[PDB]
Amino acid sequence: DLKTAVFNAARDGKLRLLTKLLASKSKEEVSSLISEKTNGATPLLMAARYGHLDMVEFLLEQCSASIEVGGSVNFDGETIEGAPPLWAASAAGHLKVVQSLLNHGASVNNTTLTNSTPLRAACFDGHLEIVKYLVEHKADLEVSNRHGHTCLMISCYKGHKEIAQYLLEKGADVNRKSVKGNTALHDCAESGSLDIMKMLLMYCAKMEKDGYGMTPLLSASVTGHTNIVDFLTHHAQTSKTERINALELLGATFVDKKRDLLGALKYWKKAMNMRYSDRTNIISKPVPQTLIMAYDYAKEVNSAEELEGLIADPDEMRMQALLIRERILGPSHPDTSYYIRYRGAVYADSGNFKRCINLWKYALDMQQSNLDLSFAELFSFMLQDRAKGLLG
Repeated sequence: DLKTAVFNAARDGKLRLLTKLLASKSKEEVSSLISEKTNGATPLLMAARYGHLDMVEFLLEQCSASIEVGGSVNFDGETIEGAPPLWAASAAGHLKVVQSLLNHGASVNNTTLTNSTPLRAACFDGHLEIVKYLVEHKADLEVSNRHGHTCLMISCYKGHKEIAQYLLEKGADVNRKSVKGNTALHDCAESGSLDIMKMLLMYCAKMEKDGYGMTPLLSASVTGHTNIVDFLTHHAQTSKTERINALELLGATFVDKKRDLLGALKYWKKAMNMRYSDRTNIISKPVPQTLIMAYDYAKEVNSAEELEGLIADPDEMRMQALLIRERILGPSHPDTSYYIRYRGAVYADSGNFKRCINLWKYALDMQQSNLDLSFAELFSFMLQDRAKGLLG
């Protein structure tokens, strides 16, 4: 059929072939043929997505009526819905197509269905020259996606220094918060982007708690980026108690996520030294409400002497890490029950099924008590059909 014929010709950029298929067709008829969806996409969306500049120019000369029509595009095996041509061209990095669509009057802030702008798509994949062209053509820096994530946030998350720098030079609001309270400083802390964090602080970005109660410092401790933790624990905006807790939580991350007991001890000793540095104002460990069977009824070490006999006792270290995480992150942070379950799984693998079951029981009780990453979802995600070699 002629519908799919012109579609496939647009998708492949075959200009002479396409003009042959429209020869001696009424203006009103070709405009109906170009405005036709095929596999959820228009001929213009395909020509723009694949960077066929002469095809994009030809189609728009015929009829500009689909220039804002969003449809289905594929990026690296993922399908994105309601994407207009400008967005797809920006996401794919086709600068000349970007310039051409804007010339024909494409709307610079027309988003996908998740409210991702063309500027967001360019920031995501790091297309600096497109980011600049969009901003020079009135793209709104502060239109965020449906989670409230901004262009500055995703640039920081992806470690795109030059783009982050340019957005800042053009006046991006450094203190925007996503729906869950994420700021661009958290994105730097979660990605370990220290140079970008320093750039944000040149604009006096404020360190704030996100929806999980996490500062950028704590986010770095949770994810294990020691470069961010080292920087921020020498930053005057973090108090002594915040520094001690961040170092102790980072140690727990070394135990459970990095499986690095020597590295954990280094940070626990650093924090313990700080707890006792002022002999007149000792920061002692807080005492929890009750001892916990799943933690083997352990309690946190409270002096430098109790730390010295710890490396030969890996089981004590694993219980310390659990005590520390529950103290600092709290029961309603998803990492707390996650790492309890992970520790239980390790005991199951070593044949300690009673320890395993008590840890899993505690994690489930914790999860159910704070309700307002299941075993089945973890299992299916793990063995999900990563069909390696099927293509080649």
